[PDB]
Amino acid sequence: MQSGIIHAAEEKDWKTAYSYFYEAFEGYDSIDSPKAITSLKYMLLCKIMLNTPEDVQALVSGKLALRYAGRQTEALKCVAQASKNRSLADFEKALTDYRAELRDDPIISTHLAKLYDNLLEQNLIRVIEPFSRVQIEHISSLIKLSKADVERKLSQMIL
Amino acid sequence: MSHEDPGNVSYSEIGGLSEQIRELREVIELPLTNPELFQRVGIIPPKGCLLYGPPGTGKTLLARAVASQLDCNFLKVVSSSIVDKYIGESARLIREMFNYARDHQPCIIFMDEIDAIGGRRFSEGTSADREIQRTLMELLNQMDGFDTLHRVKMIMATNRPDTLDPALLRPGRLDRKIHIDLPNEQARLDILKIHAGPITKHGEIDYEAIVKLSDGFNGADLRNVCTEAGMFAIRADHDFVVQEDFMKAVRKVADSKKLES
Amino acid sequence: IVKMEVDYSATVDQRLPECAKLAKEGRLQEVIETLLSLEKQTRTASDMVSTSRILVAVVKMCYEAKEWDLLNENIMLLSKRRSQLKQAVAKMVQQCCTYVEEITDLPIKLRLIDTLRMVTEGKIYVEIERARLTKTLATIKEQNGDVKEAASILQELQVETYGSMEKKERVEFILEQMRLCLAVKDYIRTQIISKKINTKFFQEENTEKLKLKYYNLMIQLDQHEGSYLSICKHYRAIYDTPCIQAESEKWQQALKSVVLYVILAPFDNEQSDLVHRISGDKKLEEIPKYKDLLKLFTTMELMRWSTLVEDYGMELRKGSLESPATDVFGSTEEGEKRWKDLKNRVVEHNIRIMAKYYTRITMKRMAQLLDLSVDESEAFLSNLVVNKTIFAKVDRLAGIINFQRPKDPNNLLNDWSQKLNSLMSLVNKTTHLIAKEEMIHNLQ
Amino acid sequence: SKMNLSEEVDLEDYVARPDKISGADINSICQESGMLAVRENRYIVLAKDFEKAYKTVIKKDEQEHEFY
Amino acid sequence: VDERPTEQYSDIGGLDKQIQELVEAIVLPMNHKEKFENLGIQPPKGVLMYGPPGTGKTLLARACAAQTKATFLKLAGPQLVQMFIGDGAKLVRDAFALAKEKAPSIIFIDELDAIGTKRFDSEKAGDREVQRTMLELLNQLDGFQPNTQVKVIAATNRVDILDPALLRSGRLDRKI
Ligand SMILES: Nc1ncnc2c1ncn2[C@@H]1O[C@H](COP(=O)(O)OP(=O)(O)O)[C@@H](O)[C@H]1O
Ligand SMILES: Nc1ncnc2c1ncn2[C@@H]1O[C@H](COP(=O)(O)OP(=O)(O)O)[C@@H](O)[C@H]1O
Repeated sequence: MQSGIIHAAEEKDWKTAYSYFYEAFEGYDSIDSPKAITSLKYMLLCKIMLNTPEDVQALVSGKLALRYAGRQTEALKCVAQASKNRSLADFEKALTDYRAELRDDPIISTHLAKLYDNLLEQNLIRVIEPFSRVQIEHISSLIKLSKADVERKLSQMIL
Repeated sequence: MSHEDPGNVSYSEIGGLSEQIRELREVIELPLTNPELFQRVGIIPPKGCLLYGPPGTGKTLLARAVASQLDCNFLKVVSSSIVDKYIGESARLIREMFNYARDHQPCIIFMDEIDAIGGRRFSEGTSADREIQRTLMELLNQMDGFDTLHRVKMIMATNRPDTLDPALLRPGRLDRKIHIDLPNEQARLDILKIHAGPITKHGEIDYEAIVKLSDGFNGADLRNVCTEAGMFAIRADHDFVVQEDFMKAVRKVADSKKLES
Repeated sequence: IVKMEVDYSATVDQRLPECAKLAKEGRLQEVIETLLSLEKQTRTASDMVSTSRILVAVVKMCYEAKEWDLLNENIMLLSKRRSQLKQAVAKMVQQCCTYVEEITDLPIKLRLIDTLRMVTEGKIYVEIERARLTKTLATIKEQNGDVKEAASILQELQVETYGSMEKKERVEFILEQMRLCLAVKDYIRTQIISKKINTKFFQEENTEKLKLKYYNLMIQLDQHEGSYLSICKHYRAIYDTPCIQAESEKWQQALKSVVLYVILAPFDNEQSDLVHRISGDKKLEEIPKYKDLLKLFTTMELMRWSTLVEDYGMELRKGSLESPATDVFGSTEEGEKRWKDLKNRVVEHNIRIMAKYYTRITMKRMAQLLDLSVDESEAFLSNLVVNKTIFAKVDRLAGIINFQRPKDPNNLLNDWSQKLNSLMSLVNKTTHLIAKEEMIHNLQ
Repeated sequence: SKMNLSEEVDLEDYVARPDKISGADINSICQESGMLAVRENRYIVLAKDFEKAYKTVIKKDEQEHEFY
Repeated sequence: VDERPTEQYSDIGGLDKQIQELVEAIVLPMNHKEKFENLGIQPPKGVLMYGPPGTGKTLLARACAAQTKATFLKLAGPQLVQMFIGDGAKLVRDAFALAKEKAPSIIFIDELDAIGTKRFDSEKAGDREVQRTMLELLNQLDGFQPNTQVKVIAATNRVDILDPALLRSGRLDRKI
C-alpha cells in the first residue's frame, strides 16, 4: 500500500500503483477492515486516474468489492461514471454528495483535484479549436459553469 | 530442410486408403491453414497424428502426399538422429530442427521411426529406458512453440503403436492416431493398378488373380513386384510384359518374403 | 486402438436376434443385462465391432419398445460404464441421432439434451462431432428460435469449426447460428462471430445462396449502430453476384442501395475512391440513381437537401422498384434516423465543399446554406474541426470564419520566388518560340 | 509483479510450489517463465501456465531428504 | 579413384549366380539403360554384397565397372570416421558430386558394417557422430533417382549389423 501511495504521488505511472494497491487489498482480504477499505479506495482512484473507468464496473462487481462495499465505494463508482461521461460538473456533484467521505487530503483530495483540473483542461481544449476569438461567457455556457471559475481556469492554463 | 513441397502430386499415387488420407487431411490441414482462429477463440490446435502399419502402406508416402492441400515442406527426421547423445540436452537438436521449420514456417515434421521396430527386437520398454520418451516429452512441451503463429505440425510414423508410451496419447499429447495396416484386397488392387500405370505393355488387366497370389503384400513390396516384372522382361530382353511375367514376379517376391520371415 | 483378443461374432449372431425375440416389447431387463455382460466380455477381449453391434441392438430395442426414460438411463450407463470403445460409442450416438430426428414427441428435447450430455464429456473433435452439431441444430428447431439455444449454438460451433469443418455444412451451420444471434439482437457477440468467420472466403466464387445470405444477415448488424462504409462495401459485394446470375429486380435494387449508401457514407479518401469507381458503370445509367450519383458525387454543388428531397427524392415515393429506398428512408423510426443521417451528411458535405471555395463567408449565408440556424451551424463546424477535417478559425462575437492557414513569410517569399522563376522560364520558352516562328515567317 | 500481477494472474497460482524447486533457474529463466504467460487463450494466467513454464527448459535435481 | 579398372569377369567366379544377378541389376542398367527407360521401370541402385572377406566383392565390383566402361569411385569406409565435425558428411557429399559429374559411376563403399551400426547403444559408445554420416549417405542415395545413373555398391561381411533404415526399395535393396 505504501509503495502504491508513493508511486501515485510520483504520478509518472499509475498502473504499478494499481498493482500495489490490489496486492495490499489482497493482503487485507477480510483481515483489517479500515486498511482494506483504504487499499480498495486507492486502487479504484488510480484505476479511474488511468482514464479507463470501463474496468471499474467489473472491479466493483468483483466478489471482494461487494464484500467491502460502502458509501465511499459507491461515491468512487459515481466518480468513475462521471469520468465516463466526461462531465467535470458530474464529478463535482459526486464530490459534494460525498465530500467528507472523500475530503481526505492524502492522495484523495489531491488526486481528485488533479483529475478535476484534467477534465477542465480537456473540456476547454476540446471546445476551443474552432474559435479564433470566442466570448468567454459563451465558453462558460458550453461548459455549464459560471464565468469567474472558467476565466480563472483558462488563465491558469495560459499563464 | 531436405524435402520440400514440389512433387506433392502423390495424392493419386497413394491409391489405397484414400478415405484414410482424407481423414488425416481433415485432422491436420485446418489448423495448418488458418491457426489464427484457434488463438481467436482460445483453443489449442492439434500437434499431429500417429501412423501404424510397420512395413505396409507408405507412411512417408502419405506424409508427402497429404501436404498437397497443405503447400508445406515435409521433413523426414529420424528419432535417433534427433536424440543423438543419451542426455536430456538432446533438446538442442529438436530446437535446431524446430528453428528450421520456423524459418520454413509452412512445414510438417515427419518422424521416421520412434518405436524402433515395433514388431520385434527392442521396443520403448527394452534397451534405452525412457530416453526416447523424455526426448518426445521435449517436443511435447514444444507445443507452446507459437502454434497460433507457426505453421508446423509433426506426424509420428511409428511401426507399431504397441509400445508408444501411453502417457503420450493424452489430450495435449500427440492425441490423434489414424489406423494404417497392410492394404486390403481393394487397396491392393488399386495400388497394383497405379504401379502398373507407368508400365505400358501388352499384358492384361487381370489384377484380381495377381491380388489372389499377392495378398497381404505391402505397397513397397508391390512396387518391387512391378519392378521385378520389368526386371524379368528385360532379363529376357523382351519388350513385352504379359500376365505370366506378373505371375513370375509375384511368385518370386512371395517366396523371398516367405524365406525371410 | 488395442488388439482384439477374443471375438464373439458367432455368439452375438446366434444369440442377439433370439434375445430381441425374447424381449420383443422390452419388458425384460435380464436380456439387457446379459448382453451387457457379453459386451463387457468382448470389451475385455478388446473387440470393437461386436461391442458396437451390441450397443446398436440395445438402442434399437429401446426404439421399438419406446421406453424413453429407460433409454435415457440405459444410454447414460452405456456411455459412463468405463467409456467402452470410442468407435462403438460414436456409432451408438450416430444411430441415436438418426432415430431422434424421426419422432417428434414432447421429450425428444430431453433425448437431445441427454445425448448432448453424453457427448459433452469431451471427445468432440475426435470420435464424431457432427452428431453434436446436428443435435444442437435439432434443439434450435424444437425450441423454434429463442435466446438460450441461440447462445448454446453460439458457444458450441468453435471447436468443430476450427477442427474439422465442411466447405458447405459447417458454413451453413455458422449461417444458421448467426441469424439466431441477430434475432436475439446481441450485437457485440454477433459482430465477433461474424468477423471471426468471414476470414474464411474464396469459396464464394461458387456460392448459390450463401454469400448473399451471410451478407444480408450482417447488413442489419452493421447498420444497427453506426456502420455506413462497410454497408456500401458489402452491398456492392452482393451487387456483383447478379452479375454472374443476372436477375433484374434484385440486381437493380442492389444498385439503388449501394449508390445511396456510398454517397451516404461519411467523407473520406476511401469513400471518394469508391464513388469514383462506382461512377461510370455502363449498367448503372438506366436508373434515377445514376442521375442522383452524378449530381451528388462531384463538382461541389450546393446540396440543399430541401431541394434534393424533390429533385432526386423520388426514390422515397415511387421509382423503378423503390424497395431498397423504402427500406432505407421509407421506414418510420430507422427510416427517420437515416433521414437525419442524410441531412447531416449533406451538411458536412456542403461545409467541406465550401471550405475549398470560400475563404470567409458570413454566418447568415452559411446557416442558410446548411439549412440550420447560427448555433446549429457553429456546432457542426465545431464537430468538423474537432475531427481535423477542415482548417477553420471563427470569430464568434463577429461570427466570421477563415479557412486559409496564416502564410509564414518564409514560404510566402518562397512561393513568390517560385512565381518569379516560372515567369523567367516562360520568358525563355516564349523567346525561343517567337524567335523561331519569326525565322519561319521571314523565310520569304 | 512487473507485469502487473502477471497481467492479472489468478489467485490460485502462487509461486510457493514452482519456486521451491532447488533447480537453479537463473533470473533469466525466471523472466522467461514469467513471459511464458503468453498463453492468450484467456485474458488471465493460471498455475498451469507456470507449471508449463517450469517444465520447459529444466533439469531434474532433487533428493535433499538424505542430507536432511 | 581408379580411372579405369582392367580386371576381367573371367578371373573370378564360384558365386556365378550371385555375380550374374548383380550384373543384371547393375551393368545392364548401364549398357541397356535405354532398355529400362523404354520399359518404364527404374533400375534399383543400392546393392549390398555381404559375406566374409576374400569372397571377391572388390574384384567383382571393379570388373562390373569395367564392363560398364563407366567411371568407378572406391570409398575406403573404415577410414571415413574422422574426428572433424561433418568431415565424413562432406566427403560423402563431394564423392556423390564427383560420381554425378563423371558418368554413371560405380560408388563402391567398403565396410558398410563399419559405416552403419545396428543401433546397439551402450554406455561405452552409441554411434553418435557416425549417425550424421549415415544419414548423409541416406539423403545422398536419392539424388540420382532420375536418369538412374551412378550405382551404389556396399561391401561388408555381416548384413545383420545394420539398422533397417538403409534397407529400402530405392535405398540399398539388392542384398547378395
Ligand atoms: N499405397 C501405396 N501406393 C503406392 N506406393 C506405395 C504404397 N505403399 C507403399 N508404397 C511404396 O513404398 C515405398 C516406401 O513406403 P513406406 O513409407 O516405407 O511404407 P512403410 O512405412 O509402411 O514401410 C514408397 O516408395 C512407395 O512408392
Ligand atoms: N573368385 C575369385 N577369383 C579370383 N580371386 C579372388 C576371388 N575371390 C577373391 N579373390 C581374391 O581375394 C582378394 C580380394 O579380397 P576382398 O576383396 O577383401 O574379399 P571380400 O570382397 O570378400 O572382402 C583379391 O586379391 C583376389 O585375388
